[PDB]
Amino acid sequence: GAMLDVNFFDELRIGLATAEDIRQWSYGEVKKPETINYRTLKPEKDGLFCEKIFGPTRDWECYCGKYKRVRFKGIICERCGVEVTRAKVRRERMGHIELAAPVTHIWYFKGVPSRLGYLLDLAPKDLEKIIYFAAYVITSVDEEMRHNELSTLEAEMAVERKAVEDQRDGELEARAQKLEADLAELEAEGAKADARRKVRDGGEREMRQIRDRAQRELDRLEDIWSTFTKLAPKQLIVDENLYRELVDRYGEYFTGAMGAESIQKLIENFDIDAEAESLRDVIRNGKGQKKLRALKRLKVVAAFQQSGNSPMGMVLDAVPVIPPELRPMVQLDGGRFATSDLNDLYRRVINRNNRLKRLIDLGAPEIIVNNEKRMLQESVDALFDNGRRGRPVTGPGNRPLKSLSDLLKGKQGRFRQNLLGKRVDYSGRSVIVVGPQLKLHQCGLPKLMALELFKPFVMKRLVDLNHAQNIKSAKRMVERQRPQVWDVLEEVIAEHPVLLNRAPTLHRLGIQAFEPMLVEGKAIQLHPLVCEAFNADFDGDQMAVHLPLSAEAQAEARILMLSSNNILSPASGRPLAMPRLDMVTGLYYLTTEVPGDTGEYQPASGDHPETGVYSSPAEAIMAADRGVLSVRAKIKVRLTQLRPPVEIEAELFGHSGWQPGDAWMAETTLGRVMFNELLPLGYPFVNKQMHKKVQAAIINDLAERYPMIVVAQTVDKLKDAGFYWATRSGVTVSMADVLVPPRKKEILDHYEERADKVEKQFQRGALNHDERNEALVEIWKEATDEVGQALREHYPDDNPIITIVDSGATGNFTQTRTLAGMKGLVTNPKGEFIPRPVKSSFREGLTVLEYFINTHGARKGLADTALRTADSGYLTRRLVDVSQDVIVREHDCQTERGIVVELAERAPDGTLIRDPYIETSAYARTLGTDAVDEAGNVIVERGQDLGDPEIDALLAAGITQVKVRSVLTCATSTGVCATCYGRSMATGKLVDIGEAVGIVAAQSIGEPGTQLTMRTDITGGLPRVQELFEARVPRGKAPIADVTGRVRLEDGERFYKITIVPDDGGEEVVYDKISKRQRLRVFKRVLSDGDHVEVGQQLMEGSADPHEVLRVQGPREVQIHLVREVQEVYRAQGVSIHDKHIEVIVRQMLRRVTIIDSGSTEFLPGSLIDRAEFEAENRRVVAEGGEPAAGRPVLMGITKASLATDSWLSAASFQETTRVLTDAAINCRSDKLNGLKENVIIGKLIPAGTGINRYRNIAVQPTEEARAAA
Amino acid sequence: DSEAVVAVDAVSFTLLQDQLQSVLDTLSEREAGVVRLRFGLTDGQPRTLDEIGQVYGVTRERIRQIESKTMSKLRHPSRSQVLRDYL
DNA sequence: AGGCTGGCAGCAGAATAACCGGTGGCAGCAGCTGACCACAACCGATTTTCTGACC
DNA sequence: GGTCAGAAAATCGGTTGTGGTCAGCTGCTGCCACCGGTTAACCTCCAATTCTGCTGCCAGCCT
Ligand SMILES: [Mg+2]
Ligand SMILES: [Zn+2]
Ligand SMILES: [Zn+2]
Repeated sequence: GAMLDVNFFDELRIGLATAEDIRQWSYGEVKKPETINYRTLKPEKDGLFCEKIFGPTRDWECYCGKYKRVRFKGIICERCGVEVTRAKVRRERMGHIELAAPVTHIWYFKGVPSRLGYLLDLAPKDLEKIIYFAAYVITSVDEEMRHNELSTLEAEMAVERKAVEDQRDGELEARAQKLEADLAELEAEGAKADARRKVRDGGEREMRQIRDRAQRELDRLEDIWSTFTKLAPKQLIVDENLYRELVDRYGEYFTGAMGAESIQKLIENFDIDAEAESLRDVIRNGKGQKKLRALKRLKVVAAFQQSGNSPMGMVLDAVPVIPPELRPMVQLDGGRFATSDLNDLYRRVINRNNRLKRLIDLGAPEIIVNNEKRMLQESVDALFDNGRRGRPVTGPGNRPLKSLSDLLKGKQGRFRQNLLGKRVDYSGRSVIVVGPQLKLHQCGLPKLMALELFKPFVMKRLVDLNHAQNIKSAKRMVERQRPQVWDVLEEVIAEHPVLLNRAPTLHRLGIQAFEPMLVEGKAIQLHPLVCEAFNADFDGDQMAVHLPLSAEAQAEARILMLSSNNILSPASGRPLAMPRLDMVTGLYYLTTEVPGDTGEYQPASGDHPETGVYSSPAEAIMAADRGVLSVRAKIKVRLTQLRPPVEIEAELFGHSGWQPGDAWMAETTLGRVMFNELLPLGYPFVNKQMHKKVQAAIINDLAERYPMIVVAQTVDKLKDAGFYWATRSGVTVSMADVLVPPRKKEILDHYEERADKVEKQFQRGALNHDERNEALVEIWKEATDEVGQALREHYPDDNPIITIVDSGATGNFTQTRTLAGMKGLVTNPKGEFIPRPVKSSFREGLTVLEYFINTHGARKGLADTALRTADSGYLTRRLVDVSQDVIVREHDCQTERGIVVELAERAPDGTLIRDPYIETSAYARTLGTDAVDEAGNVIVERGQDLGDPEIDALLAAGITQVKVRSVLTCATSTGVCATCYGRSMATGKLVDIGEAVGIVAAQSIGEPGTQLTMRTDITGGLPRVQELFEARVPRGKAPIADVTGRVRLEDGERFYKITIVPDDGGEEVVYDKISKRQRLRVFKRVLSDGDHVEVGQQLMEGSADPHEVLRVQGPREVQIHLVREVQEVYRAQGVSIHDKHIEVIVRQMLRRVTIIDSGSTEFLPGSLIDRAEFEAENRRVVAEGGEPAAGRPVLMGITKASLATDSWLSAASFQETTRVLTDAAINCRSDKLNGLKENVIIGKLIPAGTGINRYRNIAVQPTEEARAAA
Repeated sequence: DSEAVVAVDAVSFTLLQDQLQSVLDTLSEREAGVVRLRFGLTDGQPRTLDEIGQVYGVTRERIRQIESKTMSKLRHPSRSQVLRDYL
């Protein structure tokens, strides 16, 4: 493969580098540990920085100085040696170090599982002892010479042991003669009876230890003969003395060694084909631990066997050296130097290697030479990965040095710090303020930032307008800010969008493209309707401004990413540029109606007519400008330019009232007329009260019936009138607008009596320490609810606080209850409720103890909100990494499969009640089969979008189930199709054929973090979502049934036990150790003994594990279960996600199958392969001879399914960088760059959006008649 | 990185070479060739006085007189303003 | 009589102090140059074109 | 009341002439910077949690 790195790529293949590749990459051998001369600062000869090896430092200027031009190019200076070329070849040329003894790679020995240990079948503790010089190893042994010398050497051994026994009986006879001499010299000495015999007992004890020593040496000789007779390769020999004795007695018949040289010899004497045949024989025949061990060995043995790799690359003879511009020595301001910590590791390797060469060529004993080799091995290991085996090598101040592998791992590595997220030019920050006179496609840009961003454009333009003569004087004029530059800057800033981005960017609407305009100031004036999408307050938050340069980038920022093209949210489809809180208070005040206000229509007669009617809204506005008519009083105008509602239109004009002209009478207020003049001309008259849900429904209906430019202009008009009537609304907070209820003392006394009675009963002793806590908690919860109800019925309907709450602007009622009323109960650092409670409201003022109690829950909430955003960011990262390869590739898979949808289940009395979760389950997805009603015709044909009129028609015709088309059944090969995806929620049309629906789904799921509170052992917040997507076994693991039948309940000690009696007379299934706290499941009735259960009924309360429901009820019912359990976490906090954003993630878990029977085709049991690869192999293999490999479905989480991908470049940048690279190297894996993250790293066009071949190869030319007419 | 390409000196150098090529091309051919070979604007190799005299077939005093006259002609402001702003 | 199956237990890893000799570099500088500007003059036609007399 | 040799202008260019002038080594000479070898009373062993997978280990039916 080429290495010039021009942009013609197809692959990126990683392998295992051999020594003949390393000394073919290198440009020369670095052989001195010198970097730079201390006085003249020039790179030393044959050092780590040598110009002869790594190229010259000065552009086309050699070292000694003999050749100094571009005329001399590629010539070698015959005195000094440097070639003359550029100085950027010092980042592209490597050197190598010639080791005097081989050294093993640390990656293939230490990281579990140890690949050297699996290849050679050596334990890791018996491999570290070899390669770190602690135990010998028999590399080879003779057989037939051993066979006949067994007889000859056992004859010699018997002779030697017989001579040992001869000296032993010499000892026996000598001690006998010594004891007889003691008998002669102690048989006639008058002494004690035992003192004359204790000397003989001491002599016999000396004989006893002589024969003990004889037993010791005979056991030593026996052990030596035993370990010769049981000698084999790959056998460790500890006790250097014993190995030495074997060497000097039996120097023939075997060879032994110690270290990486011995490991290299064992790898050379190794037959991969015979080893693989033995391993496959074991996995075909045996069972258990031996079969599991043989599978785990067969992984790496088959990896080394299938390719053209060799195992000999795991030991090294030549380390390579990274080029000297990637480990620079940079002189600071004032002679301080800075090196990059790799020069110390390379210097230690070079020093120890030179010392080893000196010791070997000198001639030194084995202790010194082996210590030197062990030191060299430890140096190379610390170079490749520091802190892997033993203590990390420290620098000054006791910090660990940064080795080669630490440039790659973690958040500080290359893959995450420089390849995926970079600093950019043409960018800047400021602090945002509110810009409520701007249009929706505009942003204010301060002039001092805009000048610095648009400096090259303004330099070109003020050279072309002859304000300057050239670029240098133009740049001087711009940097001195002479006053022509503003008149140029306005004309170069006209119609040129910029992107505004606010960190963190949780979802895709966090980057939007406005059209700038200049603003005298230093703050970026933002529109007040995009703060919900940006999630921006104005407490000092900051926003970043980028700038698109090329024509494609400006077209993208003008069409795809413009601010007034993204009204609807891509998650649920609700509008995000809807007016919020302040325009909502304004429009609610404008459209509410007050009974009995000024100028109200009254039909009182007998003397005078009605005097409430008006002839036009112009006359009504004149009367309201006088002091006669209030805006919110009921009148009878005569409208002529506002379209009537459908009933009045069909009554008066019937069909075709051409509403520019016709006249009709409306009994509304004047505020509703002024509101309906903002809506478009064809929109019918609303005549309601603008609660925020009513405004959301109006804007959603507008976005589904009218163009997006009309929706944007309507939203701006609503903003203007909302602010103007919010000012005149009289919304202020004072201390007299916060009224306290007048019965709070009576309610608190009535519950204080019951609390005192419960505490008195606890002092009596009729209930323990926890029952009184539960009773007090229940009493004060009832008291809190009663105080809140009294407050709600006491407050008038036109209070400022209750108007703010009731209009949907901000807040809820519990904040009003704690502001006036009762704070209630409070939590603990543990989480339980302190049963005091807090009986004072913040208007009355908390006391000292109540304030100190409240601070616990407040600070715990602050710390939890600090943690939860990092947790949600991690979840979004893993979801993006799993679902990055789901893009839309076709228009029709053309399948006939599809899921069923619940669609408004039946009522018991008999009618059709609408299911509540129908806007996130049935809307916006294409029908799969036709809808046929109770032996009738078609209501909705196959292929329709199934929107609101279709759903209304189906529910009117009275059907309940439809077969809708979903991405879990999309039958295309790579990526989902487009009719299976349904409509895009952000546009309202069908989804396009380049959309990145996986990234949209991942950001839509992971963005409503930080509003998933846990509670106040089943998890119920954010960690419930993480343990569903990771497909873990839950905490409250409630078992499920395995077969239909009758439950035989058994009650053991302190807990339960359930055994299900099958109806079909099958085997009884037993669940034993189900603990006390798991209460029994209740359906319809509690699960009693003798009850009847189905095949997949959950038996207890808790959470069934998703592996078990897959094993029992097939792959469909684990897709029902995962979607249902995720959506009940989001619905509890009032968050809407469509179900097609969860089915994209769920379809990416069940892609793979597990192999149970190999059959005849290369699939080891227990491995996980893709199902599209599995079925394509089975059709090829059972043709011409049927041997089908059998497979079962499997369910894997979102961390296993993104590390077991097909690309080693997308997998290494995710997680476990050292482990992913170290076995992609063994398999010689090739990446095809088909991904969406591999293309970001290497810097080419992503294959999604405007980077696919359908759209990138558009040929644009003028037409025939307009070419001629110009 | 205090020794990198400053991204405006490169484009300024390109415009300087363009302007110098223009002003050298608005002269006589022999004088322009003499100036180019004298200051090494052809291929980066400056040529000697006798080398220019050898390849143009005149004497070295004639060559240096032509060079002095051409240097005066370029130093004249009428040709020299548009390069005077560059330095 | 031990063995190989089973949990059980325990652990790695990832994410959030002098001498002496010698030898080559080196910088400083008179001292051959030797090519080179360099003014500076001095002529070698060269062409025009009056200037001067010729009959 | 007109034609032909001489005189007098820059002009393009060769000579030339020497008058320094600057460098290009060139010894060369002192020196200075750097590398290598040598020293003979004695005294001989170191300074946080969570999850997943792997391996070591001990009772214990089975032969
Ligand atoms: Mg803020
Ligand atoms: Zn050189
Ligand atoms: Zn499909």
